[PDB]
Amino acid sequence: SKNGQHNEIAACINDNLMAAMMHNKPHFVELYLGFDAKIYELKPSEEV
Amino acid sequence: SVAAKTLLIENEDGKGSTRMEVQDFMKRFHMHASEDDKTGSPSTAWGTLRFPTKEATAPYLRLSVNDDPEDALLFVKAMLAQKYGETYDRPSLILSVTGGARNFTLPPRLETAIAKGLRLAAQRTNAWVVTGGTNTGVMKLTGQIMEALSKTQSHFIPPTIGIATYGVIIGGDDMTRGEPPKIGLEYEMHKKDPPKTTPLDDNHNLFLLVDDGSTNKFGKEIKFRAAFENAAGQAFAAPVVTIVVQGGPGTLGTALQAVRQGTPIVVVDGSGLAADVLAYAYNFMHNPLTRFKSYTIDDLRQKVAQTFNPKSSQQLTNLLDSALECVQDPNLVVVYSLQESGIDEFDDCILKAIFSSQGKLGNKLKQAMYFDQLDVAKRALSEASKNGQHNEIAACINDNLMAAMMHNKPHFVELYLGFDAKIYELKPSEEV
Amino acid sequence: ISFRFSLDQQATKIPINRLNSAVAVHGHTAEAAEWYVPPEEYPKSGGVKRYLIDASMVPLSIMCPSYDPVEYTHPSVAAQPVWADPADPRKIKFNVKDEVNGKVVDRTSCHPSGISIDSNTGRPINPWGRTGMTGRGLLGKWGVNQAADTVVTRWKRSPDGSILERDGKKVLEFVAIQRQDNKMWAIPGGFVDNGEDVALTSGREFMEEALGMGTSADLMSAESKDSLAALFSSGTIVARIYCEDPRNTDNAWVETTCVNFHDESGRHAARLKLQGGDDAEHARWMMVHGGLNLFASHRTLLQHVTSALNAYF
Amino acid sequence: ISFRFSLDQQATKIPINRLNSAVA
Amino acid sequence: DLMSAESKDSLAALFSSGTIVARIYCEDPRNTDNAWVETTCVNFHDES
Ligand SMILES: Nc1ncnc2c1ncn2[C@@H]1O[C@H](COP(=O)(O)OP(=O)(O)OC[C@H]2O[C@@H](O)[C@H](O)[C@@H]2O)[C@@H](O)[C@H]1O
Ligand SMILES: Nc1ncnc2c1ncn2[C@@H]1O[C@H](COP(=O)(O)O)[C@@H](O)[C@H]1O
Ligand SMILES: O=P(O)(O)OC[C@H]1O[C@@H](O)[C@H](O)[C@@H]1O
Ligand SMILES: [Mg+2]
Ligand SMILES: [Mg+2]
Ligand SMILES: [Mg+2]
Repeated sequence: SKNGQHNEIAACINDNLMAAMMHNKPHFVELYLGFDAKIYELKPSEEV
Repeated sequence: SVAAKTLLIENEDGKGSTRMEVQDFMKRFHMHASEDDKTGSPSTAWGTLRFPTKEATAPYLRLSVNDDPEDALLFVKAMLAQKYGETYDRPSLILSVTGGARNFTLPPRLETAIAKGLRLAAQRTNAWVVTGGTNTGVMKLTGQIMEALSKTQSHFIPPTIGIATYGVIIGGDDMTRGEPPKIGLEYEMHKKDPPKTTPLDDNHNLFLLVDDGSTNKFGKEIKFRAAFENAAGQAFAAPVVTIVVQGGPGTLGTALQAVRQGTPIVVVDGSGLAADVLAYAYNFMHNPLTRFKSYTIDDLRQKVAQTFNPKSSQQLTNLLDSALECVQDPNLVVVYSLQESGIDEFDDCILKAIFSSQGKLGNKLKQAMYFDQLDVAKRALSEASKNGQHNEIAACINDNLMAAMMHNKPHFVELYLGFDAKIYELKPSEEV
Repeated sequence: ISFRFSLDQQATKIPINRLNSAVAVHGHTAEAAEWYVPPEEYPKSGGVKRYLIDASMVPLSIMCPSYDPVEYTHPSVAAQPVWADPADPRKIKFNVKDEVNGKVVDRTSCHPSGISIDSNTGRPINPWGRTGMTGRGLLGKWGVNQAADTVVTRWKRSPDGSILERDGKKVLEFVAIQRQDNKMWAIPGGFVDNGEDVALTSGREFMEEALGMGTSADLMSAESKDSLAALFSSGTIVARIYCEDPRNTDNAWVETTCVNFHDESGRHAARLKLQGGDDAEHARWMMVHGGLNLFASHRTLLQHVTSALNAYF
Repeated sequence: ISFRFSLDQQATKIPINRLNSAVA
Repeated sequence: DLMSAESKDSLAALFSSGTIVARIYCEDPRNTDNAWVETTCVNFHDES
């Protein structure tokens, strides 16, 4: 956040929030949601 | 509604208000047909604007750069006095929000934190927030904050004065031509004017369009904005606090004018751009803490060059010199950190800026009472007690105790009563 | 962390065996003769313009046959006050102490070559280069106008009392005045009067400009006077240089002697009530650094003060 | 505060090139 | 690439204070009887 780095943060925040939900870590879910991760722009790993 | 024909302007003596015709008062405002013109012509651009999805209309006045800011202050006072009666709620704080308008991109958490601090300060002090008049960046964000503030209020609504340079406004051509009293003129933010591209913010309650005979040039309203806030500050005996978030070269000029006119500034560090430059400069020149011993003029010059893009050595020298001139007086600059210090200390920075001024001691005690900081009031009283100062303390203790009772602060009531305030020598503000 | 840094810099603190490898970086633009050229419009002259010359054509060793300077003398100087020399410079002796009305005037330049006298008119020629303008201009004395500058310094201290430290050196702080004529910040000082020395001139100008005590404010309490006398008893002449003053001409130029009054403890400096008077508008304590924008060659003077005191610049 | 003052005065502790301006 | 030109002033400042510490004979494996390497050593010390 201090080092700007907006491109690298936005590309990986969604998958990390998703991973936090799968491994049952709610504190990490609230933390990742606080760091500008839009809830409806979450993407699945495989293709349907 | 029926158009006003006469208006009540408060006298220069400060003892009552006299009623006179609007065209007689309004003759003192000028406009420039071209840049070359100096003497000018009668303004003819004043009235009210109606915005979509907004119930109330916002007054606008186009005035010239050479016009007296006291006259514009009289105009704002005369409209509020007309709408809410003579005994309207006077401001005890003028909060000027300046900064980035186009390239104002920020992370959401920083906005919300500044917004929370700004909203609390504004709601507790009934502050007049003066930003620019346009629908961009931090001013638009501040407009949204005061829009939410405007709903919970019942009678008195604090003005959100927008001071913008005329000549950049897409609805500027429609408003000037015509019958001078324009009651409720519709403002079209989506209409396509070819040369100008910057629209007005729909959440601002009043507009001052500063004119200098130019088109599509910015930063012409900076000197008048600092002078108008200073004039307003002297008139209502209230401290003026400027807040700097991000910003370009004109924000640097705004801070420079503000520090030259005696107005304290609060620079939000960690928001990037000009604020980081100002914070770096202040920390280099004044802060004795250890992290800032490696700070240098060369790295500061590198920061100015990387942020502002001066394209020449002389321009870089003038900006760097102006940035160093802003933080020359350590009292007039207060640096807030949104990434190092705590979340609830922004109001402490605003109060420190209020406390850093010279006069208005009763108002400073009142301001300390509004933010619920007894320790600050206790330290100021203790310093006054040590420094003798019996004449200034005895003249203002009664009104402060009275004010503490009106705003429901019992701890402040006990504190003021402990500092030699006789209960039966309390006096009312008006005369029966 | 403060003591660790202070003890650490107290340890590894530090023309023969010295090598400059900057030529590998710059190339043919290593050093250039970056001399002083005054601005085109002479100050307070009503729009009178000089004869423009490039900075690479200025020194007197170089011939320069295309030289047509303008002769200008200010009306204030031409009205003949007490501090102004006569318009005909004959019978005046330069490079030695000359007596005008029984009063001693210095007239000696710090240039190693000295002042050369023109045979045709008897007027002096400036050894520090060409300036595109003859005559006296705003300066009252032919040749060297002796100026005395007073740099009253103290260490820049925090409320806890510790001295502020930048780039491993202690930070200075000097009294700076805003000039009445051109509104640029500067070191207090002024021209040396007839019959007076640098000591009296330095003290008198600092009292008149920075403190405003020159028959216009009030009388000082007389216990405070002993402190000011104690401050002024220890001064070191740090430099005697040529000023880059925009009022300089070919027949009258300002040369300064700089006197530094340093307050090691900071007690005497803190008792000064700064208030701009005489030909100064405002006076304030100002931090000394290399990015300062001051009038004439006062940055060079501050560089000399920090060089002598081993301070930050 | 005592060591800071002591180390600070241990640092900037200090007839030719000497001028007396007390006559002014 | 070309250096930013503010960074260049810093590198020039670093290179302006160098002390020749030694001028010795190299123990270089390419040395022969008719050609040998002898070095002059220049030290650029950064105190800060
Ligand atoms: N008040 C404005 N409103 C809209 N756009 C603006 C404004 N000022 C400048 N711009 C445009 O934004 C571009 C650069 O944006 P910024 O760097 O955000 O401009 P900045 O210098 O920050 O704005 C200065 C202005 O902002 C106000 O807070 C303050 O009153 C000051 O006048 C400029 O080229 C200009 O076209
Ligand atoms: N040698 C001098 N040259 C030019 N001006 C002088 C001189 N001596 C005295 N003055 C006057 O002193 C004013 C400012 O000098 P001072 O007050 O000494 O700083 C000038 O504007 C002149 O009126
Ligand atoms: O009379 P004023 O202009 O105030 O004093 C002369 C100044 O002009 C500068 O070159 C001198 O160093 C000196 O400070
Ligand atoms: Mg003087
Ligand atoms: Mg002077
Ligand atoms: Mg004088």
